[PDB]
Amino acid sequence: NNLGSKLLVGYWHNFDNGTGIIKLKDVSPKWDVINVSFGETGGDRSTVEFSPVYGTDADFKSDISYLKSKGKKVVLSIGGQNGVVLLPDNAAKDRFINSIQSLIDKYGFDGIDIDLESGIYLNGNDTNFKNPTTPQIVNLISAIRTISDHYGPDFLLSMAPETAYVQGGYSAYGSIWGAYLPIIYGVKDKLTYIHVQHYNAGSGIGMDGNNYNQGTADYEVAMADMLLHGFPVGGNANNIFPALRSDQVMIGLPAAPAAAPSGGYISPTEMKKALNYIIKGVPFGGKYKLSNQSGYPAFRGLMSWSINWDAKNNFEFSNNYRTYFDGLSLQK
Ligand SMILES: [Zn+2]
Ligand SMILES: [Zn+2]
Ligand SMILES: [Zn+2]
Ligand SMILES: [Zn+2]
Repeated sequence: NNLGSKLLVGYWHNFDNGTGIIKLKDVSPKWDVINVSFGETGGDRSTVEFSPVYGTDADFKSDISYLKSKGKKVVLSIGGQNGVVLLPDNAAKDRFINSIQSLIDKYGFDGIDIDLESGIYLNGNDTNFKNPTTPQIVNLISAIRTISDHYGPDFLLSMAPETAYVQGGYSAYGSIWGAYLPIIYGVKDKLTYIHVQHYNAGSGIGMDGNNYNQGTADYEVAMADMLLHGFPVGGNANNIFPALRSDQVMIGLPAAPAAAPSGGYISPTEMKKALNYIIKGVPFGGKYKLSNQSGYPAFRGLMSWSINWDAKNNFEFSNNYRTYFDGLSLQK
């Protein structure tokens, strides 16, 4: 896929929410991947649809080809308030698969991003993340594998679940708690990276059993470390969720305070402390102790909601973190 080792992945508003529309060619080159937000659904909650917020279909395709020629990736994100996906059975699953492939074919997207919240949860008795039994989860995994298999090894697959669905699995396994764990595990060989939303999250319990507060360096390290290292699920020491490759692990952050109205924004100064600890093993006097002393140098980078918020906030996120990653001189 020719993706770099330290990425900035930015969500791109296919809409004007007050922050304005940025045409694709006007997006800062500091973003490596652009997650077009969002493919949406109608009555049947399964047929995904997408139309460019500006200009014609042909021109949007051309814009995407241009970006791709510059080494960027353009990914279709599925989710948002108007992108609820429900796959209770095979019929629904097929509408989903076919509609997504049609959109990828039409616009030349490099892959898809799963940003689903509503609709995802574990049924009773669904107890094993390696072998899920909830139809929504089973069918989403199947659809994702089918789509990725359709496009081959270069297909880009990402996802942006909220913490309850991933790290929350440390506390409970059922309902929304840990509900993305089977999805992640089920598609791990196809997964390019996961960027959990470390925002609008309140607090989170680390693998050390301690509580950490969103928007702090300790919290960022504690939450990422769970995917970098793996962790016991639902208080069961014998049910360990395995580590992902470090190059599959990113952290999702708000570009500006207002990009996450319930909190989660962290200053670049504090975030760089977290990054230096995660990547280089260099501590910063925090309470959280990293699982691997020497660090996880192949940690993949940062995601942000969003490109549009970033541009409205003096490009603080993109400028700070591009410089940080560009300045790394990792040896190994
Ligand atoms: Zn939410
Ligand atoms: Zn096929
Ligand atoms: Zn949300
Ligand atoms: Zn260990």
